[PDB]
Amino acid sequence: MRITFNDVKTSLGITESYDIVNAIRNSQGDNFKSYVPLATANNVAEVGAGILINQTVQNDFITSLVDRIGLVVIRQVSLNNPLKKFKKGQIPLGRTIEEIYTDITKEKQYDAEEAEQKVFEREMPNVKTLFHERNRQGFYHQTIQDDSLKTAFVSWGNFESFVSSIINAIYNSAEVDEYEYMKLLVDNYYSKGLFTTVKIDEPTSSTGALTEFVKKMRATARKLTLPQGSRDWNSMAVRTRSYMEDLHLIIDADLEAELDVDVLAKAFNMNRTDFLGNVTVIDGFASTGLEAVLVDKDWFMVYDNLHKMETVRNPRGLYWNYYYHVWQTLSVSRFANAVAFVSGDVPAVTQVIVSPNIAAVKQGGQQQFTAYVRATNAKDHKVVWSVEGGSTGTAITGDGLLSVSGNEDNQLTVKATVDIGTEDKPKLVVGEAVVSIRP
Amino acid sequence: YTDITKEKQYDAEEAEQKVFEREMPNVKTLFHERNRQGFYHQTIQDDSLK
Amino acid sequence: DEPTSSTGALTEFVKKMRATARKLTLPQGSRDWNSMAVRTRSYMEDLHLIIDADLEAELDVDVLAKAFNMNRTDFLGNVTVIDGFASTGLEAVLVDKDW
Amino acid sequence: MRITFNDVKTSLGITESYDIVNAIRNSQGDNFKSYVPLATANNVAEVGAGILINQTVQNDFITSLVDRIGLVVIRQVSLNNPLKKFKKGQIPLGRTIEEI
Repeated sequence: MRITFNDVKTSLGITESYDIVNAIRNSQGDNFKSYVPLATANNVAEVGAGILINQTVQNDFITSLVDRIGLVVIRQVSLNNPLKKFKKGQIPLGRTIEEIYTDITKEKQYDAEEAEQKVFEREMPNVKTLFHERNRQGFYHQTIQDDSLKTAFVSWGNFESFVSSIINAIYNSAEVDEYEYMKLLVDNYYSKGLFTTVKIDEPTSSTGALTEFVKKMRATARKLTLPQGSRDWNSMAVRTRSYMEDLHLIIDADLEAELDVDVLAKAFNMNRTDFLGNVTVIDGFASTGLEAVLVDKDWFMVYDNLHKMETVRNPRGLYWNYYYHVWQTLSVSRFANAVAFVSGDVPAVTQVIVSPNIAAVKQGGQQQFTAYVRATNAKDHKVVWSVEGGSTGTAITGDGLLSVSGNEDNQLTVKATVDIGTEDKPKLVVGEAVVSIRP
Repeated sequence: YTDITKEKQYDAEEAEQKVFEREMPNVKTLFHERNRQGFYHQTIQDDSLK
Repeated sequence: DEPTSSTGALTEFVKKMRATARKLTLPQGSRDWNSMAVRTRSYMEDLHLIIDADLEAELDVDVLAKAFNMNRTDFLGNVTVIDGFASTGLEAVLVDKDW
Repeated sequence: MRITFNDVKTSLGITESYDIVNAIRNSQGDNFKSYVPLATANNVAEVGAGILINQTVQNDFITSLVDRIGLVVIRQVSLNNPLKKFKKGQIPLGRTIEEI
């Protein structure tokens, strides 16, 4: 079989901003006057950018002879992912990971007249759980047809180098895809509205506020590690604590350069104006608003289940097949602190969290729910509660107390909604919880 | 130059009839050619320069 | 905007060059800086920057003789000084040694 | 200055006689019977007499690599005139010979 091409131009997919040969020819004392004395300028400009598809060229002196190629160079590259340090061990058996967290309780006023009748009363501890599963199962497939590949080389060294490059491409692809999956984790988390958003663009004073972003980042990092804890920085609304040595700040190259040229080059004793967490620089995020993300070491929940490679030879077709199987689980923990720095515009409310998300009540019982809205601004918004159970008799008050009718058997859905849009154009942010009924 | 490839998803049922299926690797090439040929010329009249 | 219009523009150009060099030298690689659209990465030792003389003379006087810890606001790669290019808008070119 | 050629066919200056490929295909027990079992007969028939004009060819497996040439042979010949014993000597001076 012969594969041949005809009528191929040197300027195949080139869009010209301007014609350099015409500019040189038509220059009159312009910046192109330096190239006027050059004699073989058109020939250099015609083929100086390289050729995509080559064709046989006859020799200049003798038209019968053809021109040969005198050099062959093989280009090699090796890639790694910089986020591999956030991975955990392996899971050889099982599929699901369970994570449990016990929160804090409230203080009760001291009383003896009341205590004399409720000694054996019980108070349910507050505890939440979430689950992680294996979700990545892929393989990389390539083929090597060495007998058909022999004709493209005249040197065994070049042939072997090309085969080795083909082999290395598989591992390069695996590393690149792993990095992209890890970045997709953060982008998905931001897209689902589970971060706490801090604006780093609006300043508090028009007096040369070129340090507003670094001041905000420093303050946020400082208040992330207050000893008494807080429940404003995690998507499960649990009072937790962070440590300074376990905080990782993933930022952008342009942000790093901006900080370095703006504050570090002009600050005396720059230790008072640097970042606080462990800094890792990447090539930006996918979402519009993200500029930097500050997370905890326990935020990542990435494990690898399988890594293997297997080959098979086709003797009728005279070739080799390589398969590289990778199985992994990629997830994040909602119990860990995570904040995202935004330099654009954001909605008034990002999410609403109902603290009891799973409940089981009897036909005459009651359940109390609490709601936490994540408002970017300082404006306070009210929640409204509803129940989509269906039976008549079950009702929820405005505070968040749900009572269940004595005759009812179906799964109840408790919703708390907040309105942030205008009239006739409503926009709603909803938190939800599920209630089962004991018989 | 040899580039990177794409990833497929695991499917044991579909793997029954394409164990010997082929997948072409991705490579690219370019070519460079001779393009500059010039000369410089100078004359000297030693007898008349004396 | 313009390398020599003002010191703010010069500092913005410095920031842009430093960010571009950092993006070029990243372990995961990229396919946004080569004309064949292939995943590849460069090295800081192999990166070369070509600058005119006026830009250097403005930089070292304006943003280097008044800056404490001046290594945080200087160029990153290897710097070569020439008399300038012929294109209308071309100011600086950052290339790899194998270019 | 780059001399190139386009759309050159392997059958350039060939005045074919009877289309051997069609003869083999329509061979109903004639002398061309022994060529029926041959599998890659068309591939050798199309280029078995050489090619006058060489054009770049991409290999079948990877369509980006180019097929090279692996052998160069230079032909030489020495010719002489057989009627050299019939020549006389040399005439360094003069122009004319007289015979009586």
